[PDB]
Amino acid sequence: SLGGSTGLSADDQVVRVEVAALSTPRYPRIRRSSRVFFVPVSRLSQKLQEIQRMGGRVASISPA
Amino acid sequence: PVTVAASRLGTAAFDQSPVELRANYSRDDAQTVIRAVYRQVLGNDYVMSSERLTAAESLFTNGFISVRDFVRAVAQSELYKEKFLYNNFQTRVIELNFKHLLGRAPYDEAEVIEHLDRYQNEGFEADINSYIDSAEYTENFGDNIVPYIRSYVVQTGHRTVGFTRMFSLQRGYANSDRAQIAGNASRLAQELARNTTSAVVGPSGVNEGWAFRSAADDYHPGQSLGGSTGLSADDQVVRVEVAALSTPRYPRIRRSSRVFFVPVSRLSQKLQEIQRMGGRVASISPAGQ
Amino acid sequence: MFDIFTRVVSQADARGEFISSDKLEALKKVVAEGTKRSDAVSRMTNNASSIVTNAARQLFADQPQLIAPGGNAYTNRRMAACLRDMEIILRYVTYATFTGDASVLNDRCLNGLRETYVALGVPGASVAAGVRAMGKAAVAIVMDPAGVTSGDCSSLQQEIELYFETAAKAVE
Amino acid sequence: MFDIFTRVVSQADARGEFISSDKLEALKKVVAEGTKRSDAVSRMTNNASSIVTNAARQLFADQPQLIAPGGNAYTNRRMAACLRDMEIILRYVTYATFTGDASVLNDRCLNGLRETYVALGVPGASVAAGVRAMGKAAVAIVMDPAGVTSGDCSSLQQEIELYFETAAKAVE
Amino acid sequence: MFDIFTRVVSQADARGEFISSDKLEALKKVVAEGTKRSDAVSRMTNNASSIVTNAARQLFADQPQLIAPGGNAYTNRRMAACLRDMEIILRYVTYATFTGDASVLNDRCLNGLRETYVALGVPGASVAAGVRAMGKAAVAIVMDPAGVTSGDCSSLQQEIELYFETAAKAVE
Amino acid sequence: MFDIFTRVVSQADARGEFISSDKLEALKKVVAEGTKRSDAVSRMTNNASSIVTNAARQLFADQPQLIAPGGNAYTNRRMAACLRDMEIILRYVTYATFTGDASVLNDRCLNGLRETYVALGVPGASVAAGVRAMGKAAVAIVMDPAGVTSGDCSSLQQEIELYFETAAKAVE
Amino acid sequence: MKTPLTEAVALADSQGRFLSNTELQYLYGRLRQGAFALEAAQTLTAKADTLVNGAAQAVYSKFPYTTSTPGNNFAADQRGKDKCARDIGYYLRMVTYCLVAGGTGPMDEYLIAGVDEINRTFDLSPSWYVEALKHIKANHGLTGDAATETNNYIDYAINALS
Amino acid sequence: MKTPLTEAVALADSQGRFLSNTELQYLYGRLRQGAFALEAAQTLTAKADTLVNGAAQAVYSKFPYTTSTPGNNFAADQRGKDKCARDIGYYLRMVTYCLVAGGTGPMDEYLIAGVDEINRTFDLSPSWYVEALKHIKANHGLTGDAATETNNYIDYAINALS
Amino acid sequence: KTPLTEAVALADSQGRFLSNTELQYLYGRLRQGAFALEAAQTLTAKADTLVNGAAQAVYSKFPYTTSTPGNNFAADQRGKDKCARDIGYYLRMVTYCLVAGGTGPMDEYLIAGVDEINRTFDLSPSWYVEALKHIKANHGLTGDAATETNNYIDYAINALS
Ligand SMILES: CCC1=C(C)/C(=C/C2=NC(=C\c3[nH]c(/C=C4\NC(=O)[C@H](C)[C@H]4CC)c(C)c3CCC(=O)O)/C(CCC(=O)O)=C2C)NC1=O
Ligand SMILES: CCC1=C(C)/C(=C/C2=NC(=C\c3[nH]c(/C=C4\NC(=O)[C@H](C)[C@H]4CC)c(C)c3CCC(=O)O)/C(CCC(=O)O)=C2C)NC1=O
Ligand SMILES: CCC1=C(C)/C(=C/C2=NC(=C\c3[nH]c(/C=C4\NC(=O)[C@H](C)[C@H]4CC)c(C)c3CCC(=O)O)/C(CCC(=O)O)=C2C)NC1=O
Ligand SMILES: CCC1=C(C)/C(=C/C2=NC(=C\c3[nH]c(/C=C4\NC(=O)[C@H](C)[C@H]4CC)c(C)c3CCC(=O)O)/C(CCC(=O)O)=C2C)NC1=O
Ligand SMILES: CCC1=C(C)/C(=C/C2=NC(=C\c3[nH]c(/C=C4\NC(=O)[C@H](C)[C@H]4CC)c(C)c3CCC(=O)O)/C(CCC(=O)O)=C2C)NC1=O
Ligand SMILES: CCC1=C(C)/C(=C/C2=NC(=C\c3[nH]c(/C=C4\NC(=O)[C@H](C)[C@H]4CC)c(C)c3CCC(=O)O)/C(CCC(=O)O)=C2C)NC1=O
Ligand SMILES: CCC1=C(C)/C(=C/C2=NC(=C\c3[nH]c(/C=C4\NC(=O)[C@H](C)[C@H]4CC)c(C)c3CCC(=O)O)/C(CCC(=O)O)=C2C)NC1=O
Ligand SMILES: CCC1=C(C)/C(=C/C2=NC(=C\c3[nH]c(/C=C4\NC(=O)[C@H](C)[C@H]4CC)c(C)c3CCC(=O)O)/C(CCC(=O)O)=C2C)NC1=O
Ligand SMILES: CCC1=C(C)/C(=C/C2=NC(=C\c3[nH]c(/C=C4\NC(=O)[C@H](C)[C@H]4CC)c(C)c3CCC(=O)O)/C(CCC(=O)O)=C2C)NC1=O
Ligand SMILES: CCC1=C(C)/C(=C/C2=NC(=C\c3[nH]c(/C=C4\NC(=O)[C@H](C)[C@H]4CC)c(C)c3CCC(=O)O)/C(CCC(=O)O)=C2C)NC1=O
Ligand SMILES: CCC1=C(C)/C(=C/C2=NC(=C\c3[nH]c(/C=C4\NC(=O)[C@H](C)[C@H]4CC)c(C)c3CCC(=O)O)/C(CCC(=O)O)=C2C)NC1=O
Repeated sequence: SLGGSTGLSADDQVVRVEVAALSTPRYPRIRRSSRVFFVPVSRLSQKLQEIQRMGGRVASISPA
Repeated sequence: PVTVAASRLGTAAFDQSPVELRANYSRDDAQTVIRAVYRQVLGNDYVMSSERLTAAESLFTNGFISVRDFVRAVAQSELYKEKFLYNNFQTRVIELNFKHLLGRAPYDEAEVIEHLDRYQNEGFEADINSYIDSAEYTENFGDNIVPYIRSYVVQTGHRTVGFTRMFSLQRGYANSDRAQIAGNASRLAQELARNTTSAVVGPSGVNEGWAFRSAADDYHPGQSLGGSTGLSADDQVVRVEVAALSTPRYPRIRRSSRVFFVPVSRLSQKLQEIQRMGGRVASISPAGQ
Repeated sequence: MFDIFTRVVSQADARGEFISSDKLEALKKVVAEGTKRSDAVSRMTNNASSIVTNAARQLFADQPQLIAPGGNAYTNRRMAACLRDMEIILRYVTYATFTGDASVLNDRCLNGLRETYVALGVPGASVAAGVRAMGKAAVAIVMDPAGVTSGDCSSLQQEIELYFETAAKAVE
Repeated sequence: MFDIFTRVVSQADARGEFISSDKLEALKKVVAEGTKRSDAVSRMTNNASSIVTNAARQLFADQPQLIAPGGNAYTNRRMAACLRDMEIILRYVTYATFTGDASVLNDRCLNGLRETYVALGVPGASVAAGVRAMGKAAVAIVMDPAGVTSGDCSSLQQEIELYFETAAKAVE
Repeated sequence: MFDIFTRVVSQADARGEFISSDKLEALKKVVAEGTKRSDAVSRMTNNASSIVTNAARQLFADQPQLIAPGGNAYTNRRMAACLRDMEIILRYVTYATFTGDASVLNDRCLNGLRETYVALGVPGASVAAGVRAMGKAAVAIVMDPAGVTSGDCSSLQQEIELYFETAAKAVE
Repeated sequence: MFDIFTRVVSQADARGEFISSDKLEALKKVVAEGTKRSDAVSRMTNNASSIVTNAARQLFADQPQLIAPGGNAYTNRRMAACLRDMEIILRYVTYATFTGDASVLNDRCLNGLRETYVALGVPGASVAAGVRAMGKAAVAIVMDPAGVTSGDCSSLQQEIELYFETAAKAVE
Repeated sequence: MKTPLTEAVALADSQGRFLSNTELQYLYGRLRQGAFALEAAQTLTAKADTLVNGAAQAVYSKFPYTTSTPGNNFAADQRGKDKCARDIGYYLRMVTYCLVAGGTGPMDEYLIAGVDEINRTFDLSPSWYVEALKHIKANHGLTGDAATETNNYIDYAINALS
Repeated sequence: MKTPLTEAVALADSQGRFLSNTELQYLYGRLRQGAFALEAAQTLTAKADTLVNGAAQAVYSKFPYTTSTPGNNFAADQRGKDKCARDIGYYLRMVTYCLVAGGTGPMDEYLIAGVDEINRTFDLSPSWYVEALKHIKANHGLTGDAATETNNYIDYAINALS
Repeated sequence: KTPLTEAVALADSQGRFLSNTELQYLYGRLRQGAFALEAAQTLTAKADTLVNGAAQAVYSKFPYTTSTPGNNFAADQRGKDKCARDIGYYLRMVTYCLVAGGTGPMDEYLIAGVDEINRTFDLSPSWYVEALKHIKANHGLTGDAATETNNYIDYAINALS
């Protein structure tokens, strides 16, 4: 995770959640199922609730 | 998607399909999406290179950071605070964040408590996060698409209100969002708590009565109480709004823009009188009966 | 948002006193006829889409200038937009008669129906006549029982008639 | 946004000439009393929350119709909203006396205070009386020294008095 | 958005009949002169940026109060904003003469040019005089042929003259 | 993020005891030399952009394959990208020597410098040699006094030398 | 505004569908609740004055110090006793509205939104109203489905209160 | 979190600019604060045991009932007294870190983030720690700029606590 | 860029009251101003000789701008007037930048689009660079005020190039 907290603009550390198996979750109409995201602990709860509400299974979580 | 008098409402410029960031975008395609993000989140405000934030932008051009997180990055930026959080009123800042990030006008007073309450409890940095981390956000454009105005389509979940409140929010295409007629004041915050909507006006030239703004002191409701019992005419009544009244002069006219309520039978004669004052008509909507 | 129970609650909170006994008897009458609210909402939601097509049928037999080119309902896109408008109007009527309070229909249609219709150039007269004919057809399918156990339904008839006239004077 | 230094800069740029010497002497006086700006801002930010509770205390001893049911400050949610309004009003007063210019308070409260208060139905009279009592208590805690080295503070007293009257005629 | 072909299509759809033969002869004339549309758009897009600097040159030789401090075009940021405004105005003129219809320029500049210029405090007189001088220079570079095969170009001259007067009475 | 004061705080919180007296004497030494931190940061931020051009100068005199077509720094866009990389690297060096802790530079460059440089195909050798030459030039402009009151600066020299070697073994 | 009819309407609004049969079952459940909830609200309104009076006296005996020490939250003199009894009467009236509305919405909107915040800024203790609600749920003395539905609302207020 | 050097760095990061002279003045102000803040933290660490001991005894005499009634928040037996004295020692140590860091950041991160929430779910009262901090700010007995800077931190903790 | 207003913008973004960090920020601003005002005074005293020597030094620094007839260059006397107006503008921005305590007057009034107008007018920023070098050589001050002004001047140089 380049910059650590610069582009994320929250000083707190980055959790780097990787999600797989996403299929017609909502309207975003995403191109592939498995993607890797960079989230900080300040919004990690929101994105995790979003990931599970979409229909995705997180495959790995590794602090970068 | 209007297509009848689309010229008149100014939403003809927002006709195009939204921009989509591909899985492996080129550098030029990156720059187009960056220009779209700058134009939408800052409301067609042009940017100087000293305020370009090229460092946060390069991280987006890599692809390690998503488009939606770039939207977060420009709203987290200090220039957005200086252009929008700082000069405007905080309720007006909430109003602007509804256009900039969600892409639509607020629907009620409950959203303006939730974001004011949130501002006092946790800060602007957290408030912006609450706009972007929303189901209403993530449905319409999850990660890849730029924010864009969705209010002109019903989108299965619009209340009626946001269509007409959006035209109070944005004017035209050429108009820069920092720079409007009212300036510092918030148009919608008067409208929200009374739960009322003003008449839709289009932007200038195409319509020449654009100058009309409802007075803050005088509400002037649309219906005017009884299909004109008091005006004493048998026919239905329309609301009429005039933009300027400059021919009449200072001792005759205290305020250029006023609202008249007329029956249709006397409509022609009052319109002729307005044209004799050199006044150009903003809006005319059916009022009562 | 506002239900008739919550209507009584908001009145009793604006007064700030406990609820009167006779109002509670009125609510006992309401929960006694809640099955008839269910009967009516089920009946007209069963036939709702055909009611929308029949309302557009009478509207387009009545006013051929809408189908005529240059008319507001002329184009295929605008025709689908028309059927969208009527369908969501009948949907909010079903919402209101399910809740029992017109506040849902008012607070989610009264605000911008007239506004969109004067801003677009939509003739509000055709929507008013169409929602009137749609309301007549809705009362026609609700009131007559087809294999349904008999009862009086005049209060419900008054209720959906009031809901459709609020829609009609909403669009005008 | 606008500081008194930036106020002088904006005047000198609107004129487009260099700054006058006597205005620079006034700024020398300002930086001579900047420690007293620090003294006052520190003193009233030390006691700010208790000042908010005492202002709400005198307001709710004065006007019991607000606590009374149907009143605007009646409900628990609206009561927390009241204390929110007073706290952020005193916060912007502290911002203005820290900056030295009323432009922060004006440009971030004058615009929509009256607007929200007429749109919601908030009685502006109670907020005006409350910010007046809060300003009196703020001058009371600022002016009296408790173990503080002595000096004159009449200019600061005038400054926060002006800030609270701008707040009072902001809400009215 | 609207091209002159699509203009004819929208007229023929509002009438709802097939297109008249003489209108199709007019379109045959249009496609006969499409190479001259190409000639003109290429010529003035070749010289466009120098035209913008020369227009700002005559404007700033004419009105020195804009360069003068306190003027609206005084600051470096506002000066770049001025050149931005003129460049995108000439850009939409090139869009309109490429399309052949003024609808692009109208629907993307007429709406908020006057609006931004009265809201900011921009003197619309200077932009009107500047777009007039820019239009004169544009006709000057378009009409004269430099190694170009000869022909008549009066209709194109009328077209860009009309486009620049619509811009001039847009900003006023 | 982490300052040397906050470094001492985080050590004393991980131990969970109060801070030792000798560590506080070290912090007294630090605040005694804070003006020399100011001297150095001001000096090299005065000359920073010319240092970036001179570092690119020695790099492009050294390795002409980068300018050569097919090279990684060949194109104008990639050349501006190179100067961007060096400028923000020197910027984070200035951040680190202003804070006094390398945690800012580490946590905002160590993570993805090597990663981007192997993922793009960027030769990390040239950036390592360039940041080494840039660090030598930075020590050269920091250490020599030009009209500056004299003093010892060996600890600062060691500090920025360590910062540039952490950058050099960051990119490798 | 937690009302199962309105929550069903909000759900079908978010889906954008017409009325489904799930909503018909939702209406059936609301009628089933109300068919005893109205009579329970009736006997609660009959008992309410004795309930709040015994609850205030029981909280005063539950902690003697709020009667004892002169303070601003505590009931040293009689005006604090009046404000205290006003608060428990407010609580029980919210319970009755919560019962008659079929959901926790009157409770939620009118108490639960900022109760701990005003308890923080006024230095109140929520445990006072906790033991007050415990005395109320011990004192109403009802049986049946209505009794435990009211008890469910009361311990919901207790759980959200603490 | 809240260090004026790091807040300046976060500001210049958000602007994307190099170091400006505003940051040089910010560093000057931080050195001016630290030049007495370090000695104040020294004498606080010297006094700390007597401070927390007198503060615990003063809070116990301030409310006799927490010693009196058997409860889970209160110090009926000696383990609650130990947890109580641990809490005030935690408070004073946060004050020392808050002083030595030059800002409210150690206080903010380590106390202020969820103090009222654990006071809610454990049924504690913040006024106990309020009057404890009042006894500490009465007991440290210092003079000068360092004394009032520490007092400013203490009443900041009081205001955010209540 | 004013450290008081930057502190206010920070506490606005946090949503907190005034902290003691802001009190230290005010202390630093007073410490800067206590010589910045006198430095702006002597700069305003010296300003005409400064811009005159700077214009003449740039004219001797590049003879060709006097030589060739061009639109950016000072062939005739009107270009000399516009050139001297530009350096006087620069030095006045320096004085405002000094008296404001930060780079904000410089930033807003010059740095936002200087390279863009230099691009579209075909100016060269190095002219104003060597002009500012002559100014920072010519003001002849000593002390904290001198180097604070010199810091502002080389900030303008670095952002200019
Ligand atoms: C949830 C509450 C709600 C309602 C009711 C609503 C109505 C609504 N009706 C619309 C259009 C429309 N409504 C009509 C209506 C008609 N056609 C006619 O000529 C007749 C007079 C009438 C036939 C029924 C037509 C033609 C349009 C499209 C107008 C256009 O293309 O500009 C539009 C413009 C957006 C679009 O193009 O789809 C909205 C937002 N929006 C809402 O959010
Ligand atoms: C695509 C259609 C379109 C147009 C045309 C457009 C114009 C536009 N011109 C603007 C400003 C401007 N326009 C001028 C114009 C002038 N300077 C003068 O004094 C002269 C009278 C005139 C010289 C040509 C100036 C100075 C500004 C900046 C105003 C300010 O700083 O507030 C702004 C304000 C935003 C900014 O700061 O850049 C917009 C949005 N926007 C659009 O979206
Ligand atoms: C959606 C799946 C579903 C349906 C249909 C349903 C229907 C339903 N309608 C009922 C009663 C009734 N429903 C009606 C309503 C009507 N009768 C008329 O004559 C009018 C035409 C019409 C009103 C528009 C009446 C009159 C009664 C019996 C007495 C009364 O409660 O008013 C009852 C009570 C006992 C019974 O008659 O079976 C049920 C269960 N419950 C369900 O779960
Ligand atoms: C940063 C500048 C700023 C200010 C000042 C501001 C005020 C503000 N005060 C509000 C409400 C309020 N203000 C009060 C005020 C009072 N209660 C009374 O009855 C008295 C007359 C007065 C006691 C002090 C009340 C009760 C509400 C809630 C109104 C409602 O529930 O509709 C609201 C409505 C949102 C909400 O529900 O929280 C805003 C936006 N907003 C801002 O962005
Ligand atoms: C926030 C942590 C902090 C504090 C408190 C602080 C205070 C402070 N107040 C001061 C001076 C002063 N402050 C005052 C202000 C006042 N005296 C009065 O009698 C009035 C009641 C009150 C004004 C409301 C006066 C009169 C002086 C000395 C002469 C003067 O500068 O006016 C001085 C200058 C020398 C000194 O007296 O110590 C300091 C350092 N600096 C800090 O960093
Ligand atoms: C962009 C790269 C490009 C260019 C330049 C281009 C030019 C072009 N201009 C043409 C004709 C022409 N173009 C003109 C236009 C003009 N002559 C005048 O005297 C006026 C000054 C001027 C109009 C402003 C005329 C008069 C003709 C020939 C007859 C006619 O079609 O009107 C033709 C037709 C045959 C020819 O003359 O070569 C071409 C191909 N095609 C291209 O792909
Ligand atoms: C804040 C911390 C941070 C750093 C340091 C950073 C570096 C960074 N350097 C990059 C590219 C680059 N870096 C170089 C570097 C060089 N040219 C060479 O050949 C030499 C070996 C070296 C000269 C110095 C080049 C050429 C590119 C462009 C690579 C490309 O076009 O794919 C890119 C790819 C994005 C772009 O195209 O601009 C990133 C993200 N990003 C960050 O967020
Ligand atoms: C940014 C605007 C600004 C500047 C420049 C500034 C400088 C500054 N450098 C100083 C001291 C000093 N600065 C240095 C640093 C150095 N001397 C050397 O010989 C080395 C070459 C260099 C270290 C790289 C030394 C040695 C002292 C005096 C003794 C000491 O504190 O170490 C002092 C203390 C008293 C004085 O000498 O004036 C100031 C005020 N303050 C400011 O606000
Ligand atoms: C509809 C739901 C609802 C509730 C429950 C509510 C409570 C409520 N209780 C309050 C105060 C108070 N509450 C008490 C209560 C007590 N002290 C005691 O001795 C007793 C243990 C306790 C009785 C419960 C006291 C003494 C005050 C005033 C605090 C003081 O005087 O400063 C206040 C602050 C305004 C005021 O009275 O003066 C509110 C808003 N408001 C609401 O809208
Ligand atoms: C670094 C800052 C920091 C603080 C201050 C802190 C406090 C803290 N105090 C706690 C409990 C507690 N706190 C008390 C305290 C008291 N009861 C009394 O008699 C006294 C009036 C009061 C002494 C202050 C008691 C008795 C418990 C345990 C509650 C119980 O036993 O169930 C707990 C719950 C975990 C536990 O001890 O068993 C925390 C987290 N934690 C932190 O990280
Ligand atoms: C407050 C800060 C500020 C500055 C500095 C500023 C500069 C500035 N210099 C300009 C032009 C110019 N600048 C020059 C300058 C030069 N040619 C020479 O011989 C010399 C080397 C150089 C003297 C520096 C010339 C000759 C022009 C007019 C270009 C031409 O005549 O076409 C223009 C274009 C408008 C005009 O004068 O006619 C601006 C905006 N504006 C500002 O708002």
